[PDB]
Amino acid sequence: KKSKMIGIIIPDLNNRFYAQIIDGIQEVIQKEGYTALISFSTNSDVKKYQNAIINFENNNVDGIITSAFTIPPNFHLNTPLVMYDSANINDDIVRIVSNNTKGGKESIKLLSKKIEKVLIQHWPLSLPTIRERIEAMTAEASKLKIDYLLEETPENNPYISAQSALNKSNQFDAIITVNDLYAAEIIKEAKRRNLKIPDDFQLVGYDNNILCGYTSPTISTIDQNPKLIGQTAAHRLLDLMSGNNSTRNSIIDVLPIKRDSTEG
Amino acid sequence: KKSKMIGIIIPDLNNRFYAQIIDGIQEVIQKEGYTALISFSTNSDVKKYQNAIINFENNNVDGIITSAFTIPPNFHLNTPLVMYDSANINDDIVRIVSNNTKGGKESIKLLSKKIEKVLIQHWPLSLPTIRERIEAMTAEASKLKIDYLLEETPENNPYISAQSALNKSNQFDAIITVNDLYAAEIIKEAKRRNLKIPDDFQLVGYDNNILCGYTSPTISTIDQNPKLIGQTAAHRLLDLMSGNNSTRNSIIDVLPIKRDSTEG
Repeated sequence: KKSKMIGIIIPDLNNRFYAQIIDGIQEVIQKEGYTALISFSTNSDVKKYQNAIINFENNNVDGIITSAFTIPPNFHLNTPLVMYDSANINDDIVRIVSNNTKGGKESIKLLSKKIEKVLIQHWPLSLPTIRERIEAMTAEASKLKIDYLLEETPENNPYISAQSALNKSNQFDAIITVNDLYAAEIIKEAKRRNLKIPDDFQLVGYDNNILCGYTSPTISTIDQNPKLIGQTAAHRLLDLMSGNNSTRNSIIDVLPIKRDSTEG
Repeated sequence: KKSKMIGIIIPDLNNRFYAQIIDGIQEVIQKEGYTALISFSTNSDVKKYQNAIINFENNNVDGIITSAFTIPPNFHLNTPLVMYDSANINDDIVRIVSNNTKGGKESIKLLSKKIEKVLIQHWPLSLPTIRERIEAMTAEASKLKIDYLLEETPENNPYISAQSALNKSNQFDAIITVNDLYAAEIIKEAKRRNLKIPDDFQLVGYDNNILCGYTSPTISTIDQNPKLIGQTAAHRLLDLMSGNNSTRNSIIDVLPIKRDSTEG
């Protein structure tokens, strides 16, 4: 019956965000005698996700924890499953949802009351979690009468994104970008151009990656609580494996952290 | 019968070192249809390593890849095994050995010719790989007539190590510490005390973490190519699983990287 194995799918192993989610998962499941059977994805192909899930089932895992992907019409499995890094989707799958809406709202709230124009660089809005974040940003910006420009940026090139940001920086009072690595690249390019942050413009990133406290200026950001996302995914999975049929989503809080990139 | 599962033991996936080692391992084994069964260690208890190994065997894994630990007198295993993050030990266990000797030697060579006294912070020499690194450092320092002070430092406290380093920095021309995170903490503490690097003293880290290129100054360091360490561990394991009984170790080259923290 039970294998005491939990299947886990992780998309980006080198991102400390996913590293911390896995750390949260293992902390909870290993205490209960489970061992993680982990599959690393090469890309976000839904078919590959389904295939990974099928292989987990062939190995008789007792439960599965996977990063989110759009549920296809033919989706099917007979193993308890929890989806993390998900948007607040009200379907039959238990999802661990970071409060992306609060994240976006708080990103705008980190800006000075004197900010009149902000450049918002973002990943494709086709990504549900990003759409939630950006829609909340434009809503709060509108509430505060802060003009903005949305700019979709590449998903794997912080350098190019930083050039685009600096090229138009004199048109903005602040810049909000996709994550802290992208913010770090913006800081590096600003220095190449002899521009100062926050003097010439305020800067806000996302994640609260360890990098934030080591740059100059330090980076203002939003902490996504990845460890808690992981721990919660594990607890919710254990509940499903214990006969709890609830499909309610767990909403994980996000925390705004003010550093020198906004405060000076 | 084969399970097409490979047991892997690692502390976690946060640091670049372990995340990249796993990246290297998974890249090679998934290509061959294997799935990683990963046990995360909470400490360096040899007994816990042995128990983790027994659990993998009870799960019929086809091979095991683990971080290094001192082999106890009663060590016994009937499953192919490869140890990474190992010193160059000539026993019957296949080990993937980073060239710690070269790493230590090149760390001293990163210092400017003007450097006369260096503070060398290191983890306990009871750790074989660190002993190899430090012994190479003192050998090269002696060759170049550079005076030095060896200071054992905490393994889980970059902050405390940074305070110790700065409290006596006035007595040194350069400081070499355990890794780039520790180096970053030193740069941060140096800023708190209105001291500049390399101005007041040069600095060298280890690991070539992503943050090296985003700090001010950028950090000179040693890249031990963890992805290659992982890929090699997987290749050697597949060889053992193929009847190749050689127990010779694989030595992996390192690459010193000069950045602004050692610019004279």
